[PDB]
Amino acid sequence: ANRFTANIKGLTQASRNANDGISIAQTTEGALNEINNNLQRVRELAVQS
Amino acid sequence: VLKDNTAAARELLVGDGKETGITTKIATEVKSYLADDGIIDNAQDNVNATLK
Repeated sequence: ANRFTANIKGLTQASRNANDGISIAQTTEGALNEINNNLQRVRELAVQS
Repeated sequence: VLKDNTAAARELLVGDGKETGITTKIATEVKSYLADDGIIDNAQDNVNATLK
């Protein structure tokens, strides 16, 4: 029972760790969305040029 | 002006009709704007890509 309890708590913590990873990945993705939109505007300007 | 200097004013508005005439130039640049792959269509394509 001691061993099982330790594993249970560890896995529980790992759950929120994975959630944190999700959060950071999403934020990075949003930033990259902004970068991509700006680069699309650059493409517009190049097509003009 | 029409009564008196009609030919003169014609030379201004139209002129040769090839590289002269206010209407001539206006037609040239409006055609450039409206031409395929023109500025308008380029902007619209950009917007469509953003929608995608």
